[PDB]
Amino acid sequence: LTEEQIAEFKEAFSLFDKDGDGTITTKELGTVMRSLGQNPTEAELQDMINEVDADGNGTIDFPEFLTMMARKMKDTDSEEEIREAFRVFDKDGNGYISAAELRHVMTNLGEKLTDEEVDEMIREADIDGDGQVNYEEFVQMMTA
Ligand SMILES: Clc1ccc(C(c2ccc(Cl)cc2)[n+]2ccn(C[C@H](OCc3ccc(Cl)cc3Cl)c3ccc(Cl)cc3Cl)c2)cc1
Ligand SMILES: Clc1ccc(C(c2ccc(Cl)cc2)[n+]2ccn(C[C@H](OCc3ccc(Cl)cc3Cl)c3ccc(Cl)cc3Cl)c2)cc1
Ligand SMILES: [Ca+2]
Ligand SMILES: [Ca+2]
Ligand SMILES: [Ca+2]
Ligand SMILES: [Ca+2]
Repeated sequence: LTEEQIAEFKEAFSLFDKDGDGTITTKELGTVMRSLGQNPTEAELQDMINEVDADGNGTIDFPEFLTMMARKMKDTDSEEEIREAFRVFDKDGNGYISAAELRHVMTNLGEKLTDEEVDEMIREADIDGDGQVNYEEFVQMMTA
């Protein structure tokens, strides 16, 4: 386990934890999912959270979030949701996520990232070196 993998999980947690209180609620999960073209019901949001909510408190904290990711890395069923996430980042549908597309999507998600931070994200996910993130590279970024 490296500092960087922790920092990537932390970056992902803060994207869902909109108010920074340390827990992800159904409302925060719901607003992030709608920003990615989804429309989950109140019942689906509660069921999604209950699957990963180890205690009964109804919200996801940082350890639960990490356990959620470790289970999903062992269970290779969630390809569909990664494909659906790819569709939102790849705005023009050409098979590549450009830095401009990532910048636009992160700004939509209420994220104040510098242009260098956006570039860093593209470069870290980029495997072939073309300066863009194709589907295969997006999968590897999501699943490690
Ligand atoms: Cl060991 C390990 C470490 C990290 C990951 C993933 C990840 C993906 C989704 C979730 Cl819910 C949690 C973690 N990961 C890689 C990078 N980022 C930060 C990343 O941001 C970097 C990024 C790079 C390239 C591209 Cl094209 C998009 C993004 Cl968002 C990001 C990805 C997905 C979401 Cl929903 C939120 C975030 Cl902040 C997280 C997986 C395994
Ligand atoms: Cl943007 C996004 C975020 C997560 C996923 C997948 C996933 C699956 C395997 C691996 Cl190794 C990495 C990621 N995943 C992980 C967890 N959930 C369940 C649920 O996913 C909801 C979801 C579905 C589709 C899309 Cl496009 C986005 C989301 Cl957030 C969820 C996500 C985040 C939190 Cl904080 C809590 C939950 Cl319960 C899905 C796909 C797209
Ligand atoms: Ca919160
Ligand atoms: Ca909890
Ligand atoms: Ca594109
Ligand atoms: Ca590439």
